Amino acid sequence: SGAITKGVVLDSTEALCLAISRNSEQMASHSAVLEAGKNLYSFCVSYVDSIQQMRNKFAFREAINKLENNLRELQICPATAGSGPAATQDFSKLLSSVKEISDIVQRLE
Repeated sequence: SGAITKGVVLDSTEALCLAISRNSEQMASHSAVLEAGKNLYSFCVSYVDSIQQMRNKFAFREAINKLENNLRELQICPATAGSGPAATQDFSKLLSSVKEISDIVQRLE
């Protein structure tokens, strides 16, 4: 994927975003946005090591962290989320998290 940059990172944030958009086209799979989710957090995390900004790296980086704990709750969990009957499929949070990260890098580098 090159050397892992914001450009590559974006493609990863979008690709997964579509995976979430796929959970409506035909159910798809929660492990799609999740699997792609981890890969993205991975590129970003290894990409922040190039942030020259410094006191601004925290901004973008922390956003990445959000995706970290975002996928975490997105995994499966004991039963807090869905004990069975209640499913609720609105991953708009993953949406706010992604947009945020990008929103920072562009106004950062």
